[PDB]
Amino acid sequence: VPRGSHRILNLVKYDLYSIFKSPLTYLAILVVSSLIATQSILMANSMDNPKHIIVYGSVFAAAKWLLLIIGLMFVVKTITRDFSQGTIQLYMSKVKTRVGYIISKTISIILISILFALIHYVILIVVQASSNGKNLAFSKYVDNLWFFLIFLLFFGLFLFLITLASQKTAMIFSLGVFLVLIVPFIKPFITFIPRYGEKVLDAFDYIPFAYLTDKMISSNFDFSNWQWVISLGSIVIFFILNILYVAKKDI
Amino acid sequence: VPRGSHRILNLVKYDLYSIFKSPLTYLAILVVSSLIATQSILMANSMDNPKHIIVYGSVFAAAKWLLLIIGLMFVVKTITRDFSQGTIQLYMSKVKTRVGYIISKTISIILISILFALIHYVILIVVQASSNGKNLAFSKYVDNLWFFLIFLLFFGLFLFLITLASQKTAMIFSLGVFLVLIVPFIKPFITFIPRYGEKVLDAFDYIPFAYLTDKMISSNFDFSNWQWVISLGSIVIFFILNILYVAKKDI
Amino acid sequence: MKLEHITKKYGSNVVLNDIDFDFGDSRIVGLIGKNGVGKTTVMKVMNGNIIKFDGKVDIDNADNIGFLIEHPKLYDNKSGLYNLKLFAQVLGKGFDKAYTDKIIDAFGMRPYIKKKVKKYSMGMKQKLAIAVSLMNKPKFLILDEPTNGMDPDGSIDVLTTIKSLVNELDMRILISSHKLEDIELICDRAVFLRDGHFVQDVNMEEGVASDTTIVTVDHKDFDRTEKYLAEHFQLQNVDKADGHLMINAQKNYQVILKALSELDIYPKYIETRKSSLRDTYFNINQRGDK
Amino acid sequence: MKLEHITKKYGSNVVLNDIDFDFGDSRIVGLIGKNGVGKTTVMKVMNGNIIKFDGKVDIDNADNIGFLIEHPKLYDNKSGLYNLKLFAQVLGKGFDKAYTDKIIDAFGMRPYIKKKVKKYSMGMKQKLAIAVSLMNKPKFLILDEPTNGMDPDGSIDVLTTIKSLVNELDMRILISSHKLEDIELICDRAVFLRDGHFVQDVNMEEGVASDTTIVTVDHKDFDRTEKYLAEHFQLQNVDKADGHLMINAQKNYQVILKALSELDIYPKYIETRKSSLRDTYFNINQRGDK
Ligand SMILES: Nc1ncnc2c1ncn2[C@@H]1O[C@H](COP(=O)(O)OP(=O)(O)O)[C@@H](O)[C@H]1O
Ligand SMILES: Nc1ncnc2c1ncn2[C@@H]1O[C@H](COP(=O)(O)OP(=O)(O)O)[C@@H](O)[C@H]1O
Repeated sequence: VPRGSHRILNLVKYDLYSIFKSPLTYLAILVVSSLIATQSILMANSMDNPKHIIVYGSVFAAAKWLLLIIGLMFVVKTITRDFSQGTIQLYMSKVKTRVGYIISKTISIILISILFALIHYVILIVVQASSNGKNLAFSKYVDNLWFFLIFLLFFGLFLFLITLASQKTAMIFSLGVFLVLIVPFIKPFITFIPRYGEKVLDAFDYIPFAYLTDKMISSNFDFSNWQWVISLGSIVIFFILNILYVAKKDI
Repeated sequence: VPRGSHRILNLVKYDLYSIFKSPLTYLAILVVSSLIATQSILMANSMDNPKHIIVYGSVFAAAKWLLLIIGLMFVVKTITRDFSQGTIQLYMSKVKTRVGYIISKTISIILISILFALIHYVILIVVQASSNGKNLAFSKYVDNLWFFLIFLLFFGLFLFLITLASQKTAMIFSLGVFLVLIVPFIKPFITFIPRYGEKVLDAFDYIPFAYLTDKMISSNFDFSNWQWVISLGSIVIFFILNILYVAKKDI
Repeated sequence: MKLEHITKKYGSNVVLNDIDFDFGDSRIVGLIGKNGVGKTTVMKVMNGNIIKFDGKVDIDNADNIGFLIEHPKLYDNKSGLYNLKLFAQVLGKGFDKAYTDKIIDAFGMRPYIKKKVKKYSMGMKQKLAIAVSLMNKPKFLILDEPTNGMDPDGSIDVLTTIKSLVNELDMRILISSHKLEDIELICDRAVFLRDGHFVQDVNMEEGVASDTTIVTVDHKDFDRTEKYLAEHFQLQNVDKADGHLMINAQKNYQVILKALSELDIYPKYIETRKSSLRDTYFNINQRGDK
Repeated sequence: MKLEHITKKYGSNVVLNDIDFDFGDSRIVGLIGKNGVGKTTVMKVMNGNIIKFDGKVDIDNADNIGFLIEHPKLYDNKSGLYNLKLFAQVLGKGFDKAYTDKIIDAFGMRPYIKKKVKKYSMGMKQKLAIAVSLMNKPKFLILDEPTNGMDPDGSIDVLTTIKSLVNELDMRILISSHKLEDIELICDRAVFLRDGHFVQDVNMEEGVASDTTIVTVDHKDFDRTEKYLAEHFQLQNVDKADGHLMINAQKNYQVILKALSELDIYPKYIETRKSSLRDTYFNINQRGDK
């Protein structure tokens, strides 16, 4: 039914309008762009007195981390908006609406991620255009967009399932911040101690939370075949579980 | 007014009763105690294979870390309860009740911190009784009690001021977790890089947030005079600002 | 919209017990009951918010449902026109400008149609909720206490407008609310709920209304007055606590007062008035209430 | 308890303009206006949450104040008895079993005093809100729509219980509410708020001259009945052709018909015409509404 398809598209479009309309998005964008430009200009142009050579790995990593954490907060807010306002019980009438609701949430997640990748492209492109140095590559920017898609998609579906189960908003925000920042912080201070450290360190290459969050600081994203397959499988499993629970939950 | 004194003491007593009568408080104690006991038995009693000697600094630091992040979240929940249910309108009626309200909240903060310090003392003492090693000192436990008191009191008054200004609950929970975990995470990956790193590293010993979070995971702690002056003066200024804001806000 | 053999229970307490319902040649139906008997549970069962009700609800997929439950749900941050347009696109077939303008003009929302929802009052939010519910262009429109915060004139205006809508377009209305004098204004049939069953089904179509007479006297004498009027004339209803005795319409008070004089008891207040559903409601449910 | 010269502005919207208010020899007062005129704002200003009054409010510190505004405030995860006890100890002087027990049996919350507030309905929460507000043992009660979710029998018992505590304990009540037929059962005076200032104050006890009571008697008995009524009470208008004499409204017919039955007089009919608060509201508000 294309009527249902248009109903899905109108929901993603209005969610996008609300995001593009709120002033916090342009305040967050102003702060991140100002901070990245200030840090890059002060750090690259004076600490070793070269002939204005700038390396782009630090700006790449910093812009990736800041834009990713801001986009994550924007995504969690978008996900928990309806549960915050209590209007969700109006969208939970029949089965086809509960399903179109989940489809629209996933499509909205994809569109927001694409928009943020485009934004990341604009800041790094203007920085490179203004300065001089060795330009990056288009294939790298495309695969960076893909990494944005997988990260945001994985965490958004996980947080959507948990907020559907619990119906509490303060927990979702605190859990998202905690989950993002606890594993890179805890790993150096604890893995090197045990006689079980090598084994646990090896197992951190397979826990999706641990390696997806860990590779954020790194300036390049490199995945093995098993790692790519397990991440895609986890997103698909989350989608099936979400569909099953949404079609049996009463609001 | 002794009558007002009875009103404040009744509110603090009932706040403590609501803390002591929840299943999450004991789920948290059982989880933290089980993790610390499991970690100590698994790693301190069999590495180099001594005569089961254990060094208590790592256990001290780990117990302090878990209990601090749990007591902080219990404090944020305690201070945000009234804004969550919206019953705060019934208490912010006249100036005398609004000030007795702030005094009662401060006394509640003091008692929760003392209770958690006692919890830390009992768990570590049972662990120390069970295992083998060199015991710690009571002067260490009393100064540790002071550190628990100062840290928890500081963050609770700051979050109380922000929650008064904003009247949003998700922001407080996220901001509390954010302030605890961002500074230790950002400093190794960014501070050692610049020609300004030494200056910022030295200035990290004067920002209250910065040195309290850096010194939170340490197993030893001795303060300087400037740190004592800044922390106590800051505590007094936040209390005065809180009183001033509470007497001018309208719901 | 039909319900067949609905039985929903919460643990040991059972709230609804094997009910049937159908809109039979009636456009507006009122649901009347006490507090905590399961009225909102019934509306949630019809609308679709509850899946584990263990029964069968016969609704068609091509038919949309626009509803109002316990409290309005709206975007407080955004505007009224934004809310109307969003819920018209998301729930309805589209947005109609002339139709929306007609709704706004009839309801009287133009002065405050551009102001933020967080700046509204309770009656304004309730009116907006009534308009958003009708925005869906439903075939069945169901309401949970529609008149929470409105003045008498506003309630009269909204009721007149809903009647003009249910007659210009083919709509079937369910309204569950107290304030029965407002209920008798727009309703075709009333159903009475006690302990999960439909005990009574009173149907009112025309304004003949069956005029009746009220005699008020204290309880210790009320027994004798009820017995006397049942032994002479035919009596319809009695309220024991207030001492209200409602015999049929009598033009001449002479035979009643003369008999009450040789009986030596006398009334505090005697009147003749139009019968209502408020009277019917007290008749069905004072056995449980008092 | 006095309010003097209050003006409050929200941006460019002026809500209050130099209002005076005073409790003069009256215990229960009613506040009446339209939707969004600023009645709860006046209530909130007289209560104390808002601080920028720009005028004078005279409140003694020894007097306690209890209130209920727009929504009930309770602890959802905790039980009702815990809520009553906590707000009695925290806001009131203390907790006493006899006083709370009398409140609970009269209000009717014994079966559900031990259930969780999370499972309550809206009317259940409103009754709990009135009881928690009364737990403070206040000198002034400030209630905002106390009966907007309750069944009629519930409205009558709660208002009668409120009046009983008004006489047993020196209490002053301020009630703002619609549904004027429910307000008129227990109230002494009403004040009308329109366009930000007070305009009319109506005392119901003293009445208006338009109220009449019509008694019809036989033609032969007309002279003797008219003689007795002319001796005893006041006559306003007399018309022999209709046979109707207009006298002041009298609430009890016992002594009057007792005297006529003693003088062998049996009236054919009796009834009274009176003007209610709905009539007063429409007459005052038709200047801007009609
Ligand atoms: N989880 C629940 N949610 C709502 N009501 C519940 C629940 N569990 C039990 N009930 C009971 O069902 C009864 C009917 O509630 P409700 O439909 O809200 O009010 P009413 O029947 O007055 O419209 C209430 O007395 C309530 O105690
Ligand atoms: N944040 C606000 N604070 C105070 N008044 C407001 C606010 N937002 C809107 N108002 C105005 O308050 C008026 C109604 O005030 P209020 O007394 O609260 O409700 P009501 O008069 O319906 O009881 C409206 O005209 C509205 O414009």
